[PDB]
Amino acid sequence: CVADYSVLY
Amino acid sequence: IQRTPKIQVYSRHPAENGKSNFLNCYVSGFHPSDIEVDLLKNGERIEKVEHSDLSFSKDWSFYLLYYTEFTPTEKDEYACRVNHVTLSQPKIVKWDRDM
Amino acid sequence: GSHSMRYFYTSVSRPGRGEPRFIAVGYVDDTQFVRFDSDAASQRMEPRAPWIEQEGPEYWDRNTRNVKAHSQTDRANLGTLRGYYNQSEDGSHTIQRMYGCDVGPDGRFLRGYQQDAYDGKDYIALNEDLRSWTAADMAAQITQRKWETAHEAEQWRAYLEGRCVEWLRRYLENGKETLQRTDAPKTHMTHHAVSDHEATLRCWALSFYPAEITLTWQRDGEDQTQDTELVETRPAGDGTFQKWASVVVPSGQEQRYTCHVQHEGLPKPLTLRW
Repeated sequence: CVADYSVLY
Repeated sequence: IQRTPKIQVYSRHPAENGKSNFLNCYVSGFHPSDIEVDLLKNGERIEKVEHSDLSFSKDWSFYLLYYTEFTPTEKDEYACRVNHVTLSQPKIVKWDRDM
Repeated sequence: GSHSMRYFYTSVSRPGRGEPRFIAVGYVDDTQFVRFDSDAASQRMEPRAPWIEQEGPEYWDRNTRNVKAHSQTDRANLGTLRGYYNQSEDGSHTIQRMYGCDVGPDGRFLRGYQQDAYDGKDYIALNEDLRSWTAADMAAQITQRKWETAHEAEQWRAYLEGRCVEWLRRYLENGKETLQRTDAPKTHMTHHAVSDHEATLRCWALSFYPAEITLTWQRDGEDQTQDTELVETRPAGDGTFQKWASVVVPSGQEQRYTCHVQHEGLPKPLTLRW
């Protein structure tokens, strides 16, 4: 199951 | 920096003449991910070739499996042809039955 | 043994042609089970292993929705990074990401991780405590300060110590028969003449799983590492792997050389002699 959180630089 | 692809051509099962098999071209250790790979039957590009989903190793370098089904014989020779930004001319590696 | 779940993301900009291309794949151990390709017609997370098709449409709706968000965020991320580095717009650039979790052989949490790379070199990584980061250069420390001002880690930590382990344990049960197996190597030797004074001895391991394996030559007992070739372990295309190791030997000495093979599926290690 992929994560729900997004990773923005 | 960019990294040049390592190439291996081999069959899925040990080669028995007249028995249906799969021909494989595995390219790995390359960067960046743009790469063009062709399988060749007597210098002419095999048309139905499939490839796996792009992924990468712990050192961030990419790998890919290209493969078509085939039935080997005594006369038919095969090869994998690979071009990459890091290659001056396309490299060709021939399917040797014993590597 | 231990098990792992891992997702791999690659976004690659293509200036002058379209929007950037995004490719995600997911692994349990050495077995792929899902994929997504932003260039494909389907626009869905698609299955790639037998034992995942048994998940209902809610599964594929959430995963698709989430993977698409991640691709958009990475098309943004590509643009931000080419500012921090003052790079031109004509150039193609890459963002890669790996995240997931490990469980030990009793099923318990062992490690979570998330690492990001730009143009093939480390950019920023989550520390093993899951509450801080390590950055590789100046540009990445801007990101490290951003993520410290908000409280990103706690979110990362929730997934890695929570849903990640939980779904890894579920996958390990559903595909028990694929994922908890070990296929021992099928082994043999071949012989080829280089000329009259030397010849090649080649030791094969075929159709094994998982991919970890050790082929070593010993002439008379010393770990022979001269004149030995050792090819990168490669996939067969059916879920198993292959490997060989050769050694050039002088005509008449073949009986000195043994090949030694270790693998998780072997009751003992194997020895082969010509």
